[PDB]
Amino acid sequence: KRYFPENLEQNQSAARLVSAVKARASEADISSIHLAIAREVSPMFNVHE
Amino acid sequence: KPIIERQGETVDGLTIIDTSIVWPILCQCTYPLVE
Repeated sequence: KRYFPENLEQNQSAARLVSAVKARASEADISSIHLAIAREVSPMFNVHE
Repeated sequence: KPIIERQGETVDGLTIIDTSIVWPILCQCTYPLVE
């Protein structure tokens, strides 16, 4: 994990911007990544949103 | 990347400026004058 990093999150100005990015995070599920690359070319029949 | 920039950090702990440090200077400490 390294997208809220760089050091310097021990600054009390970040605390708000801290949780905003953290509560917008997902985990590197192998299958979830492949499904995004495959959906780019595959034809659909249901109008997903 | 700017030189003078508040990279919110603690050098343990110089960023935190504090007054009330003036009272020991006047009524507590002694100086070499008054080799």
